[PDB]
Amino acid sequence: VSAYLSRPSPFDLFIRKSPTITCLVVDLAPSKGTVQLTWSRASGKPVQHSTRKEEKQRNGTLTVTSTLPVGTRDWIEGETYQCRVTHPHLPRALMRSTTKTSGPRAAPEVYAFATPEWPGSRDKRTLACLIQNFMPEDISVQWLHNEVQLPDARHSTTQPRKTKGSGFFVFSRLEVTRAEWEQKDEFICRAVHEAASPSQTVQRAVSVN
Amino acid sequence: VSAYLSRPSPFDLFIRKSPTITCLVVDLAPSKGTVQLTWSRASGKPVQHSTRKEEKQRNGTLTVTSTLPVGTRDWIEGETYQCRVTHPHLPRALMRSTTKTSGPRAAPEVYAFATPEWPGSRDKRTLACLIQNFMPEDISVQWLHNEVQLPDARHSTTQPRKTKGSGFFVFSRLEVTRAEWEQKDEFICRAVHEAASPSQTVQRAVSVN
Ligand SMILES: *[C@@H]1O[C@H](CO)[C@@H](O[C@@H]2O[C@H](CO)[C@@H](O[C@@H]3O[C@H](CO[C@H]4O[C@H](CO)[C@@H](O)[C@H](O)[C@@H]4O)[C@@H](O)[C@H](O[C@H]4O[C@H](CO)[C@@H](O)[C@H](O)[C@@H]4O)[C@@H]3O)[C@H](O)[C@H]2NC(C)=O)[C@H](O)[C@H]1NC(C)=O
Ligand SMILES: *[C@@H]1O[C@H](CO)[C@@H](O[C@@H]2O[C@H](CO)[C@@H](O[C@@H]3O[C@H](CO[C@H]4O[C@H](CO)[C@@H](O)[C@H](O)[C@@H]4O)[C@@H](O)[C@H](O[C@H]4O[C@H](CO)[C@@H](O)[C@H](O)[C@@H]4O)[C@@H]3O)[C@H](O)[C@H]2NC(C)=O)[C@H](O)[C@H]1NC(C)=O
Repeated sequence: VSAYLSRPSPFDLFIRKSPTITCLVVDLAPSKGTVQLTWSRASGKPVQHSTRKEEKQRNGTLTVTSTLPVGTRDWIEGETYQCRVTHPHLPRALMRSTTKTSGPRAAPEVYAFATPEWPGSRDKRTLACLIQNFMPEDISVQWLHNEVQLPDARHSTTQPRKTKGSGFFVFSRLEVTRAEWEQKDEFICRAVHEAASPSQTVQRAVSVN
Repeated sequence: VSAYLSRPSPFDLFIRKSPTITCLVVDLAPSKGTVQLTWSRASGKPVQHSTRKEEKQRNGTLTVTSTLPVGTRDWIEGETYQCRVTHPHLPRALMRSTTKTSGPRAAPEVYAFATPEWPGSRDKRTLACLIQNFMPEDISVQWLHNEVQLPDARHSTTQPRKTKGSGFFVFSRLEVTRAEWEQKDEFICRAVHEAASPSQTVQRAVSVN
């Protein structure tokens, strides 16, 4: 029986200003009892109503995830949120807590690229974004075009991996069509990160030329 | 407990022409008694002598691995190798099999990029490589300078993800130093793939400039 507690996405925190936290509970061998997920703050202030979802998996195990809406100001000013997990036939109560980092920070470096022509695909182009040397690993990536954010499904971002020096890197990939760049030849890759200043974002544009 | 069985890397398979497979056994509860890893083929032909290895991790976990060398021709022609795992404290043994993935083939497209100078850090640059539109997902990636292969610890390659089409993509990152590019400002990103004509390889060169 595992219990994980994740922090809000930077996008939800700093752009949409509606953060949430998710308490994920994985139970290898469940008795199908009533696992209770109670939320609480360190200050004693009340918590908003949380969503809950249970799902049986193919490998014979139940996952319970509860998502708790959190206040923007509250998180940014350093509130500690706790997920208490309880089950009748379980030795003790698992307790996971989360809060905004007070350890080392580093803004990300962003670099945007556009692939050259490849024989037999002159209408297609792949744009790629390197984002590196940032910490913590919490980061959100968006692609913009005509000053407008494209749907998330359009692009693909890799999992945060450690760099050799310090911090993390991720790559983001976005396929684009001739129509797009001929309409306007400028695509922005934007990273959202708490260590970034002054507004928690760092973005870079690239063109197909 | 959980067991994993990998396939041979394209490099070992096609370039060194001495492929091996590994049966990894992760034991979260190190109990007394020797764990058994027995090898076999689907055809029922003799397997070569394998290598057993044991080591305890920092998180109180035991890691036992057995590596079996396999034949080049044998693997390509579609042999299935098999690893039967037997722990002292378990009734039914765990079995894992591996074999050459079979589907349509596609050659990889390689693209290689160099970052511009980031404020402050002038004595180093990051090189990026995008390798996309290939299948199956198996692919080796290596960096070279002066026709000399750099150590694997120097670069970092992401796990193969699905593209919007029908192929897979992978990124690879390598930090270089001022002493290296001033000696010879050219770096090769080389990918080894089954469908990579003409000699199982595709590469592309890049410069810091
Ligand atoms: C039967 O099958 C189910 C799934 O079908 C298995 O359930 C999975 O269990 C694993 C671990 O037991 C879960 O993995 C954990 O995910 C956490 C959340 O992060 C993931 O999800 C977010 C967003 O969804 C992604 O952004 C992120 O990249 C991850 O993919 C991680 O936090 C967990 O730990 C990892 O991160 C921490 C740092 O916080 C590290 O310290 C850890 O080392 C580790 O890297 C972990 O990865 C997984 O989510 C479960 N899947 C589902 C669908 O719920 C059962 O375990 C399996 N049963 C058996 C017996 O095998
Ligand atoms: C205590 O700490 C140890 C490490 O010190 C942890 O051991 C690791 O456990 C995880 C989970 O089993 C292992 O991760 C698995 O890796 C497999 C592939 O191995 C890669 O890395 C090795 C390098 O040793 C390479 O040789 C290999 O080629 C790979 O690059 C994956 O196959 C496993 O599953 C993943 O892939 C499959 C696809 O087939 C997916 O289905 C899965 O979803 C998943 O993505 C898995 O990721 C890891 O290998 C172990 N490390 C070591 C050093 O042995 C213990 O787990 C940890 N204890 C606890 C309780 O967490």
